[PDB]
Amino acid sequence: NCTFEYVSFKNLREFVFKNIDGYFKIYSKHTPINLVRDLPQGFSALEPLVDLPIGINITRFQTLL
Amino acid sequence: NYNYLYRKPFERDISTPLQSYG
Repeated sequence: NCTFEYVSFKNLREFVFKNIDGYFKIYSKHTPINLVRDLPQGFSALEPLVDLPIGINITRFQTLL
Repeated sequence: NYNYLYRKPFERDISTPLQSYG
């Protein structure tokens, strides 16, 4: 246990989380928005941030606030 | 020595049920 550690509407924050060969990749983008309802019909790509050799079998997730 | 033991690419799991050397 405890085998790894790392440290470092008006806005939309976007992510992608994916696991390949035990490496876990996070992409991101932040933007202003003007549409009140939900995800705006437009286009803007996400850059990579993080790429971790965690080696775990991820099958579920949850969100914190 | 008995400390060494065994059972996707670069996957890991230490949960256990396990074999070992001598």
